[PDB]
Amino acid sequence: TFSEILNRVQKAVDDLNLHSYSNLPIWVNKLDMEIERILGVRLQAGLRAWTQVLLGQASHKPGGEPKIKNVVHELRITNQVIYLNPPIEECRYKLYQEMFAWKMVVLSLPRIQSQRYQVGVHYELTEEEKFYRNALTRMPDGPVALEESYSAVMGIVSEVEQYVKVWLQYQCLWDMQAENIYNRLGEDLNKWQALLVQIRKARGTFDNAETKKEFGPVVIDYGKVQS
Amino acid sequence: SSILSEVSTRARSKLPSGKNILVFGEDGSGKTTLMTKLQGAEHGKKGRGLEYLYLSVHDEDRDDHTRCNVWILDGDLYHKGLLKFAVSAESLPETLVIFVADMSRPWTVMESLQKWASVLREHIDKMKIPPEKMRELERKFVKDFQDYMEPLGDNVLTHNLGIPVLVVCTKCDAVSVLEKEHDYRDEHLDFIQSHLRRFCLQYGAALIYTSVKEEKNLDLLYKYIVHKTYGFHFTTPALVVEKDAVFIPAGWDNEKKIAILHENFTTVKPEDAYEDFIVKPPVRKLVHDKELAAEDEQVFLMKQQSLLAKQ
Repeated sequence: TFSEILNRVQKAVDDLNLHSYSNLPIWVNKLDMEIERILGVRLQAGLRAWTQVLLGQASHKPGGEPKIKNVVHELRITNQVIYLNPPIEECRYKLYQEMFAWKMVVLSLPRIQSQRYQVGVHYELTEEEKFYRNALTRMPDGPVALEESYSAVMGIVSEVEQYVKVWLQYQCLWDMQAENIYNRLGEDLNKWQALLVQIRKARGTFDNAETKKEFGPVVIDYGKVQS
Repeated sequence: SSILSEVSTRARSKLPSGKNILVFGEDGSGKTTLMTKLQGAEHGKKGRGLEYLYLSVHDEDRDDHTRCNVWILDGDLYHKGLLKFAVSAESLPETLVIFVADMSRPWTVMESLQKWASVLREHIDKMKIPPEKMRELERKFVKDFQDYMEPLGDNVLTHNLGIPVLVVCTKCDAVSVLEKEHDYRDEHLDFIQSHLRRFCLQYGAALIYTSVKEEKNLDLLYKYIVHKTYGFHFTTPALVVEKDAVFIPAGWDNEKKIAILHENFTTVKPEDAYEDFIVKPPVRKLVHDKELAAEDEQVFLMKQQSLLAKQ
């Protein structure tokens, strides 16, 4: 839709150029700056909506309709070690691309330009002008939106890695000498009387009908390890 | 509770991870191209602001798989606050930072480089690292610098942030073209190499030329990067012999090894300002045509009032 609106505007501008009116390029430039501010505000709204959708608290709503593909991860048990089929770093990388996606859809727009007949700039159109890559600096709210966006990801990944961390702690069940525990807690309250209690609580994140823990667009699936 | 002790103490063999390798460079310096080609893909996608590349390091000698975090930063200063996402004091002790001086534009190197010198510096203090840890990291890096074997001085590490630092300069092949197209003197190459060596010395940095087009030192880049962030075995000597591609290990550089480079150029003394020696690239795009404003009715009418009155 942005593409069709802009190219229609470009056709109308070319039609203006068909006739002879003075100071056309400067008028085109002022129009471009106005477009820049308007689209920057729209970009800020869209980024805000993207942050809301990612963070989970979320016909021409300014933000739009963000949609992030579910990033699937698996706890692989092969080689008697808890693997991440996509490594935890993936859980961030993919999100970034998604976030990147939600920008190009509004950032890769062709810039309205008078060069259609103003061939006086006989030079290959530079990328940072031909594609209108200045929107982020036209933030109505300042860079705060970006500060928010990454923050969400920074949260979403970080703590969910913590979740993964909890799962990884179970590694000991295959490589751990019970003699160590016995010596450490020989003759406790009676024998352990404490860790035999916290183990029951440790049965959390586990022994539940849930098979894959969803969290926003990141789903960590403990399917292979469940049994 | 008791578990998180008992289970945790049962630790097995492993390899250190969670390293945040950082990249700052002047925008459009092909930094993404370098980082991707180093990672293995020819080139990912660009964008704005921070980007993430999980660099996959495999040690065949121990046969293990680990991932470091290439955190490539956009060059626009307005995107500097998001650098607070890049480095945290939890991540700081193990962060390795590099610059990408696109040698196809020497005119902007030191400026851009010095821009680094400001930005990171501010960010490393705006986070209020306690002086004890900053000092201990600083001295640890100093000792690591001093014990090079394939030093001391007045300006050695005279201003450094105590974390390993490189200066990788890409598009090395371009030096050929700008040599012929710009009549760029070889003495200019020696001068910029000397000035960069001085900078990397005062920051205790290891400089490496590279050219993705010539896939030159890319293996060497990977080798050094792993050797620094992890501590793998290193064996490549101080490749400084030819000016086409030079590798300076962090510690190899000596002020006398810079004096010898001083000797071979005798056109203009190195002490002069950087931009003075190098030739500025003139702007090509023409200024847009001046506004053809039309005299409005009011002052035109008073002028005509004068014209009639004179009659």
